[PDB]
Amino acid sequence: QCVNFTNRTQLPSAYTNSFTRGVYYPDKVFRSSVLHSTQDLFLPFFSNVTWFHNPVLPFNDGVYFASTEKSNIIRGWIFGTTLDSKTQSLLIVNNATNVVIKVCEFQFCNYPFLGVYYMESEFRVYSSANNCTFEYVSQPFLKNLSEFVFKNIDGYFKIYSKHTPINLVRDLPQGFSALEPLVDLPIGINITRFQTLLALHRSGWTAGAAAYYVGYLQPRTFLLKYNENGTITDAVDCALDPLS
Amino acid sequence: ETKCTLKSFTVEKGIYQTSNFRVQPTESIVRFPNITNLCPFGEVFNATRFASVYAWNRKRISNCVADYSVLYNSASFSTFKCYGVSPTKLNDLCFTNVYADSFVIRGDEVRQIAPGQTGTIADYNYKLPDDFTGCVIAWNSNNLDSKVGGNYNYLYRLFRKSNLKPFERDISTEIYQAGSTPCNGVKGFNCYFPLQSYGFQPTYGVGYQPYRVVVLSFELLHAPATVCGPKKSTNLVKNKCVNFNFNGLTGTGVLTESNKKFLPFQQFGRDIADTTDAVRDPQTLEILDITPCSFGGVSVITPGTNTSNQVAVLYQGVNCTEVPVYSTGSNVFQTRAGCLIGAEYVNNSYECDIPIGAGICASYQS
Ligand SMILES: *[C@@H]1O[C@H](CO)[C@@H](O[C@@H]2O[C@H](CO)[C@@H](O)[C@H](O)[C@H]2NC(C)=O)[C@H](O)[C@H]1NC(C)=O
Ligand SMILES: *[C@@H]1O[C@H](CO)[C@@H](O[C@@H]2O[C@H](CO)[C@@H](O)[C@H](O)[C@H]2NC(C)=O)[C@H](O)[C@H]1NC(C)=O
Ligand SMILES: *[C@@H]1O[C@H](CO)[C@@H](O[C@@H]2O[C@H](CO)[C@@H](O)[C@H](O)[C@H]2NC(C)=O)[C@H](O)[C@H]1NC(C)=O
Ligand SMILES: *[C@@H]1O[C@H](CO)[C@@H](O[C@@H]2O[C@H](CO)[C@@H](O)[C@H](O)[C@H]2NC(C)=O)[C@H](O)[C@H]1NC(C)=O
Ligand SMILES: *[C@@H]1O[C@H](CO)[C@@H](O[C@@H]2O[C@H](CO)[C@@H](O)[C@H](O)[C@H]2NC(C)=O)[C@H](O)[C@H]1NC(C)=O
Ligand SMILES: *[C@@H]1O[C@H](CO)[C@@H](O[C@@H]2O[C@H](CO)[C@@H](O)[C@H](O)[C@H]2NC(C)=O)[C@H](O)[C@H]1NC(C)=O
Ligand SMILES: *[C@@H]1O[C@H](CO)[C@@H](O)[C@H](O)[C@H]1NC(C)=O
Ligand SMILES: *[C@@H]1O[C@H](CO)[C@@H](O)[C@H](O)[C@H]1NC(C)=O
Ligand SMILES: *[C@@H]1O[C@H](CO)[C@@H](O)[C@H](O)[C@H]1NC(C)=O
Ligand SMILES: *[C@@H]1O[C@H](CO)[C@@H](O)[C@H](O)[C@H]1NC(C)=O
Ligand SMILES: *[C@@H]1O[C@H](CO)[C@@H](O)[C@H](O)[C@H]1NC(C)=O
Ligand SMILES: *[C@@H]1O[C@H](CO)[C@@H](O)[C@H](O)[C@H]1NC(C)=O
Repeated sequence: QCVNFTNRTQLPSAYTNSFTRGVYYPDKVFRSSVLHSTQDLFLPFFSNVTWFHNPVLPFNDGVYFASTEKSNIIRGWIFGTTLDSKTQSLLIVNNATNVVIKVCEFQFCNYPFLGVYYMESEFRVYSSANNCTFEYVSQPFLKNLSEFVFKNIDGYFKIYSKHTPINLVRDLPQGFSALEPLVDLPIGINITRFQTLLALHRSGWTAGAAAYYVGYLQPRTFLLKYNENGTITDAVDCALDPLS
Repeated sequence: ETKCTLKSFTVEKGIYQTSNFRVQPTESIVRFPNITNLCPFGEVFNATRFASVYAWNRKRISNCVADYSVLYNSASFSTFKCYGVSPTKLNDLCFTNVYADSFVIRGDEVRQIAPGQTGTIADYNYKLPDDFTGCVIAWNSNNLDSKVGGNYNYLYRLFRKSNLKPFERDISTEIYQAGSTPCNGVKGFNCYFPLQSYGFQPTYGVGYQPYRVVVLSFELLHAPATVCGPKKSTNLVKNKCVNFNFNGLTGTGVLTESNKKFLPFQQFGRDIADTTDAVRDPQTLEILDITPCSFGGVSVITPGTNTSNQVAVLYQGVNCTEVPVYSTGSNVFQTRAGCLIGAEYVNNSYECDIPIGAGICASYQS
């Protein structure tokens, strides 16, 4: 259940420097005050990320998704290949009290929005769901710079996340914050494209502050530093400079 | 030992290394997370009513731990014919999905549910492939299904034009035509009904008595396997060289208490050259510490076989706490070089005769 609209929203897909964001713990090992070199999929330093203010974007290897959000306007994500009834698809939402993850192969429509009523009761993202397998529920994920890394390897979907109190106006901060493993999921899909879910007030849709940043991962070698407590404090990209 | 290693019947004054020494592991321990998320076998084997064979009820089992031992050892099963694998080893290997097919049949027809079998039920209502891997359970259910007036709720496709491929459910209600006389969905010259009911009664003889049947089929598709049997864990000991299997990470050593502090998501630690040094037990979530149990060479101090015949023994770099006939022997002394038995310490000082190490050496006087 969804309808089209005349006010065809479009986003100012500007570009921004990546700086040194998008670092996550690669495994579960503990190391104290040591420098460790690892080869894996990362977000290269000082690259260009695409800034938006809803397209279907390629997944490629993995994605890095950031939002300088206030009041948590964004809701969820949808992953898959064809996003129809024919092929298996993945959905993730977070309404108000818990994250809901489904691997249900339902089909969507042109406009995948949630909508709220002003005691909220509104959900018409998709229409029909015939076959499906997996389900999962957990605690909610979400001024607030939220960073997420989505990866999918070897039939396993991995999600890393981090939250930061941001004070700068619009650009990404020039700081360092490693991303911690949030969750792992044992599902075999061939995700290649995805989208983004939006929440708008309905009573008059008001969805204009859709400001976020998207970037892509590539394989490379990094050098990480672990302090005494075993947390990552600094990293060095390797194929960036002769000095590196 | 010195004579054998040196390959001579006479040995001169000196110190020689003969062999090694190492503490042997005492016993083995295994640790694993708490057993939880048991597969809901209860709602199948204890369902109020079952489905008929021609519409056999299929359920999917995934993302849980399944314990077949409680079913296997259970003596309430009149028939447990389990073909795909050995049931005893069933708790070990595991798959990515399970299918439970439940229904009710007659006593004699039970033998038809097997690979390479034919018959009414084996061909017209539910078919098993010749290569079927799985495990079939059947038990008498006279006290439930049988009714004094005769239960007729269970039906089976008595008549059908064509046979059934493995795992092929068909609920078609076509009026079967025996001959060439057409029927517009009605009975007549050669037109009958494919489905016929059972007449279960309490006084029906055995074999004509209702038996409830569940077939478990194992699916091993390339997706990650989520259904596996429970892992048995044991108690944990400390301060003893043992071999351990912490959540699949195996190795030998002695386990002590550690004051390290992991972040809430690490599991184990290593320092340099990737050697594990600390583990977090899945059940208590407290950081332990691993240390290799002691080892080192042994050496024999002799004054020359021509002079005397008694010797002393040095265990190199071994604390004089776990030495073990030469377990006590003579006065035992502890040095930076190791532990020394068969010799006695003095507070004099002479020129070095047989260098032992760390600034001390021995001579014959005893
Ligand atoms: C967010 O969505 C989930 C998924 O629908 C809701 O979870 C349901 O909550 C109700 C009542 O709390 C339960 O009866 C259902 O069993 C839950 N699951 C489903 C699939 O419906 C959750 O309530 C929603 N959050 C809010 C604030 O309404
Ligand atoms: C659910 O999945 C089943 C099995 O995959 C579908 O049933 C048949 O599936 C095969 C394999 O793709 C198709 O060739 C058949 O056409 C399917 N049968 C029908 C009647 O469509 C089934 O279609 C799927 N959807 C539902 C609602 O059951
Ligand atoms: C490392 O972990 C410790 C333990 O929580 C953090 O707390 C410090 O602990 C030391 C004692 O070991 C105190 O002297 C500090 O005053 C504590 N600091 C705070 C802010 O509580 C410590 O902050 C962590 N980080 C570092 C770099 O040590
Ligand atoms: C099906 O139900 C029977 C009887 O209710 C179970 O057998 C016993 O059930 C009682 C509870 O009524 C337990 O206290 C016993 O431990 C059970 N005996 C065992 C486990 O050997 C039977 O376990 C049930 N089957 C399933 C799969 O849940
Ligand atoms: C796993 O099982 C153990 C054993 O019951 C749990 O440890 C108990 O935890 C409670 C607190 O919830 C304590 O009151 C008990 O004294 C503990 N018992 C023992 C033997 O340690 C443990 O909480 C369970 N969960 C996990 C994640 O280990
Ligand atoms: C050999 O082992 C013994 C026993 O572990 C050591 O004696 C311990 O010494 C420490 C510190 O000197 C004390 O805290 C312990 O209480 C002692 N234990 C006992 C049982 O007395 C001894 O130090 C070890 N030898 C060497 C050279 O390290
Ligand atoms: C039309 O859409 C744009 C972009 O989404 C938004 O900024 C604007 O407020 C919308 N206007 C109305 C009347 O909805
Ligand atoms: C990112 O792309 C934009 C336009 O595609 C370009 O202007 C910018 O220099 C790029 N950033 C780099 C290469 O770091
Ligand atoms: C937003 O940032 C604050 C820190 O200023 C933090 O306490 C809070 O948990 C963050 N919110 C979310 C949803 O992460
Ligand atoms: C999906 O991925 C599997 C894994 O290799 C592959 O066998 C299958 O052909 C893929 N299906 C596509 C790309 O449609
Ligand atoms: C052993 O020592 C004695 C005393 O000096 C000497 O007479 C004898 O020849 C020695 N024998 C050998 C085999 O060295
Ligand atoms: C040697 O001196 C130590 C003190 O340095 C003393 O304890 C010991 O009794 C003395 N005698 C021997 C045989 O070690």
